Amino acid sequence: MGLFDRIKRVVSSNLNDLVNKAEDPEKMLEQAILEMQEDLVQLRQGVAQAIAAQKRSEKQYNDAQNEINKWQRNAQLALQKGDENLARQALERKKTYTDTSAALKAS
Amino acid sequence: MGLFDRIKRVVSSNLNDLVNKAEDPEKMLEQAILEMQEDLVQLRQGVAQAIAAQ
Amino acid sequence: MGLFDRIKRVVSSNLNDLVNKAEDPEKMLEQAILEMQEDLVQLRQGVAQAIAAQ
Amino acid sequence: KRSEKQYNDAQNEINKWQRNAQLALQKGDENLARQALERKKTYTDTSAALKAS
Amino acid sequence: LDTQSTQVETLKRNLIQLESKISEAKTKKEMLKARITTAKAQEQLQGMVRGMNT
Amino acid sequence: LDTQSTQVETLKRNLIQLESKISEAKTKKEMLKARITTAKAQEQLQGMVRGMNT
Amino acid sequence: SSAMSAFERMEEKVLMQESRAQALGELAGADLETQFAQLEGGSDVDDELAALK
Amino acid sequence: SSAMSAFERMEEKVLMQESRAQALGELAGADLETQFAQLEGGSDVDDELAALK
Repeated sequence: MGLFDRIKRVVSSNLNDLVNKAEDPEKMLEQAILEMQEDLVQLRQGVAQAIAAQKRSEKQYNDAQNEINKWQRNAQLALQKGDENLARQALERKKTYTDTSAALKAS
Repeated sequence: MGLFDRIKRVVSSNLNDLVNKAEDPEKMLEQAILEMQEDLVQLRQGVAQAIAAQ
Repeated sequence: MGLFDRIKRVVSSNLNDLVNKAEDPEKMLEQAILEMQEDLVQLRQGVAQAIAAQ
Repeated sequence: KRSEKQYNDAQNEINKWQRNAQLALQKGDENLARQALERKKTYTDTSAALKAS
Repeated sequence: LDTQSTQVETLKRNLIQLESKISEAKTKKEMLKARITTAKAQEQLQGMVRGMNT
Repeated sequence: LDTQSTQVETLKRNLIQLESKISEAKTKKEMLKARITTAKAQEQLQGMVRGMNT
Repeated sequence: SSAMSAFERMEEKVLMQESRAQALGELAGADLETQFAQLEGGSDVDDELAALK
Repeated sequence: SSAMSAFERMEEKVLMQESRAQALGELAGADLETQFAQLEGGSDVDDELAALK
């Protein structure tokens, strides 16, 4: 009801003014800084988390990229006994890990 | 409610200033050192534990 | 119903996070060791039983 | 005049550590002298910071 | 046995590919979750344009 | 008896390997628990960059 | 497995925790050149290593 | 037969169970060369056997 609307707006217009009465300009500004700083802390925490996630996902790519050569080393150590199936499977796994490394490097 | 938000911020802005009033620059700095040292003790305890585990 | 599926997934995504909240890294690792050791005991009991049967 | 104490210690130590490294390598050990160099670099950075202060 | 060898190798390729997919998907999950965490507070904190409160 | 001898030796190898695994895993558990204990206090104590409180 | 899914979870938790711990400093820093000097001592340490060695 | 059809069934069940148990590791593995080294010790064990023998 319009009656209820207008009576409610009438009751708000007194609390609003008591609140404006107990306002102090200097002292009040302090919160406008404290809360800004706190939520800034939260935001930079999120920034740090993103940084850390990237620096962690770099781990698998580093493993795979050094492995792109460790697998050649394994294939060499295998063929040094004269076996070609082991070196060939090492090549296949190296190709798999190289594709993984390429995807992870793009990421 | 916006009313409640603003009334609460109004009540905080007085406790905050009483706290800033009972602040003493020299004397206050002491805790900033004591607690740093205590948590430093904790950190070095952890360092020692890692050393010992190895 | 898709409605029921999505409402259920919504309710799980809060219990899951409360559980992740009451997680403590050090203290938690203890069970990962205790239960491993207990089932290791069971496995070696079976090994002993095979030995004894032979 | 008190904070000058640590800087004096570290600056004389920037050479006492070379002395220790020499006394160590005089037996033919290089790890001890190398760790002496590392600690000397640490104490030299400390000395530089303290001298700026 | 040769036929089953072909089958198991084509089943080995299957699983490798799908494990790679789920792993990369989890990587994207983490990066996007970080994205969300940035945004959530970000929208409470932005430039102080004089013509809005927000 | 020879067949069971093969079985018990292949069961001896099993258990040795799995005991080695659980033992190395416990070693990693301890080292990582030390890691955690370092980190926990470490993040309350870091450089005093003038542009943050944290 | 139960005891094996608990282990891997806390392991990844450890990894992320250490990554954050390093990130805080990695996020902060006196200056990019100060960050690089912290990473690597510079010509001074190389010269000291060569001379003592 | 009844008692003989129960026996054979559980026997084949045993066989499949052990095959799976070995498959889990056979399915997993640190590296194909690591798998082969696990299968066979390598030149080191042969040399040790020859020397001690």
